[PDB]
Amino acid sequence: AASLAPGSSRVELFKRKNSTVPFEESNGTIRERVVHSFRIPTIVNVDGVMVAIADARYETSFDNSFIETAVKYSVDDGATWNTQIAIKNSRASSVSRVVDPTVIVKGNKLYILVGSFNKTRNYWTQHRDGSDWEPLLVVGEVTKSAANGKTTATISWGKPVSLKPLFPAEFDGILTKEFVGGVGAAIVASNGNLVYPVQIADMGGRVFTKIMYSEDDGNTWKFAEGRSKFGCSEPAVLEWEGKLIINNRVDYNRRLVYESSDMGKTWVEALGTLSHVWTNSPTSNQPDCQSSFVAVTIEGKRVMLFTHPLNLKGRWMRDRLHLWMTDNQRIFDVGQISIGDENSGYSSVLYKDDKLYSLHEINTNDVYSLVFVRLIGELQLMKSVVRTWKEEDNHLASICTPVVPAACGAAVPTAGLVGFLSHSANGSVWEDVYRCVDANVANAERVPNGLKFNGVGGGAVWPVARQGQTRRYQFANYRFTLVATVTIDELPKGTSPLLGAGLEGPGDAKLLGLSYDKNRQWRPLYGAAPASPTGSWELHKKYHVVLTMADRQGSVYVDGQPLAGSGNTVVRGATLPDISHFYIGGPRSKGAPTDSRVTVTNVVLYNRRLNSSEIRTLFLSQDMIGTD
Repeated sequence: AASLAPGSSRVELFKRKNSTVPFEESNGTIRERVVHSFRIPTIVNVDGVMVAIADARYETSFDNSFIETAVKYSVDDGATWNTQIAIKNSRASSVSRVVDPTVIVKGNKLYILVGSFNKTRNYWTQHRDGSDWEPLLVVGEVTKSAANGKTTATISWGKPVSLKPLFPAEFDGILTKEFVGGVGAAIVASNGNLVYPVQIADMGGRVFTKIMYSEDDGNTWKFAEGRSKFGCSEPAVLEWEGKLIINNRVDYNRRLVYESSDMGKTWVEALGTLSHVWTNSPTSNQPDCQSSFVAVTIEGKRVMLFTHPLNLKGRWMRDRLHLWMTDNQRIFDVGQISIGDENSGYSSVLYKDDKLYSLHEINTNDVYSLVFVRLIGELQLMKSVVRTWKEEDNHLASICTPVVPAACGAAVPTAGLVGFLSHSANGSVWEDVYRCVDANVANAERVPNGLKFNGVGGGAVWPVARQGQTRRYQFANYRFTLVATVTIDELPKGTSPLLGAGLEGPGDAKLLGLSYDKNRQWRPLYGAAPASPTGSWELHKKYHVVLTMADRQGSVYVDGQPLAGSGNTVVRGATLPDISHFYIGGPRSKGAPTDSRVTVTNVVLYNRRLNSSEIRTLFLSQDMIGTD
């Protein structure tokens, strides 16, 4: 998709300088007050009622202006809305405010956490101290009933409650100052635990993330021990296969993502899955932006939805808002869910009653409306690819392999399976069997399950970092397993590459690789180390080949058995390498002319090191895993 998928559309639900909200005077009276901007959208579903939550920024769009939490709800799928003002500010100054609503749904309830300010004019993290501030919790109770054939719903907003006396004065010996929810929608954990991602600003003004979670339903709260690197802000959270996944906003760099198996107590970065995949702009050096992050079950499959402005225009413009789906392996772009080049911003997404929606910002001359969008196109597009994965997976999980001599032996494992170049191959493109990352081929000709490479400047360029702004195979730099079948057609002139991972920047350096020489021998390249000859292939014989990288250690495989110098290092120092792509054959443009005569079929890719028992299996099954 280039822009908002046809069959999908929107209305301005919170119109700048237009939509009054019921403002409540000091003395209880209610007055329809105009609102300059509305910002910070969050749309969730409570018991069949759609709840939309935003900052009502009365006077100006400035983060530090007169604000209160506004709520619009609907029992007819956004067909009509009720408008409330859910959280009042302290009314202490011209600038008193309640900001940054963060949301947890549980049954008929809403838990909203907002920072609360009295007098300060500047950004909260720059505050001399945390004296102006209070973190308020407020519980929204939704009641459903029915009139004369109409469904009616109302919503009590409870009294706010400062969480302040539970803010530890120091974190591991770092004096805390103030904290706020991470903005947008949060989650209920598996054990029915209330789980906020918070953002914490220390006395020094530096910024980092955490998990605040309650066991007893908002009642009391505890801060989990684990945290992020500084520079993380506006974190979003979703529970996934045991762990929490914390997707952070990171100003002027890429989006760090952490996994926590132990309910926040200790965090590890999702190097081999999602971390660093998303950033703030093409150049990664512009301010970031908020992102929604939630678990939905599409077609029966458990997946993850992410929203984020490509923000080309740079700085705080946040144009081109995209939607993404991932099942923690394949990351799929579902195109753009805003209109034209327009300036979007903060966003939220909702899949309820098998319809798909987003609430999100549109800004024009720093004036802000929330658009309400029906993504009916985006959804079928989604439901489609789910099936591909669903069935492409189920297809390989019910296949019969030869009883390893020690009716079927071992399963062909799909746990971690990411990429697949099999049959479907087109003009200059080896099509992804999972539809996420494509390949760009030269000098090819089709065979059952592959492509035969014949000519000058010809080979498959399966981009990894060379994907641009969104680095979907980033994970590779920490661990991966690349697989391929090969028939070798003609003896090389001297040496000519085949299967491996190329790096970025100067020259033409490689992480890991297996070239081949004119003596019928194997050329395992292990980083910049000399690839000394070994083994003996033969022209036109079918050959399985496996590349595993984990913990910087690498091995090459020719038919189950590893190659000379297996157990080598491929990167030095604590630095993560910058794998450009993967190479099938000999593609190039800078410098040397590669001319490779191989037939390469059924190329796999996992986000981890496949094991002894798995490598042995896949090796014996390479005709039972193809497609037509």
